Amino acid sequence: GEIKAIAQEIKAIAKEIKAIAFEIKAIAQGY
Amino acid sequence: GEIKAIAQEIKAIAKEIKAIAFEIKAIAQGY
Amino acid sequence: GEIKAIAQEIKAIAKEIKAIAFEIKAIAQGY
Amino acid sequence: GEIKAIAQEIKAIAKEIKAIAFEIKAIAQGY
Repeated sequence: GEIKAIAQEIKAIAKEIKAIAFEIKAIAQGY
Repeated sequence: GEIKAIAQEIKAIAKEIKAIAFEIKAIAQGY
Repeated sequence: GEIKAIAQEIKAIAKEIKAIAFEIKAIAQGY
Repeated sequence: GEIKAIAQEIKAIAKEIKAIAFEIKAIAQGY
């Protein structure tokens, strides 16, 4: 399941990105 | 799926990130 | 080649995201 | 690859985005 393992990692990174993006959005709005 | 399904979930998240990136960009420009 | 087509779309979106991210970074630094 | 290769290229780009997101976050916080 190599391709699934990589797809899994990608999905995990993508979720981190999305979380960081909302955090940046909040910082930007706050100032 | 399985890997099609995961690919579609990644694609959905990537679309969300892109949307939030555009929002951040507009907020950052406005200020 | 369904899975390749979706992987292709994902990669294209990811590149857009990365471009928008450098743009936001430049706006943030500029102010 | 092919789809493994594309998956690895997506993963690399996602890592770059995440890195730039952290940079943006730090810049935005600092100011």
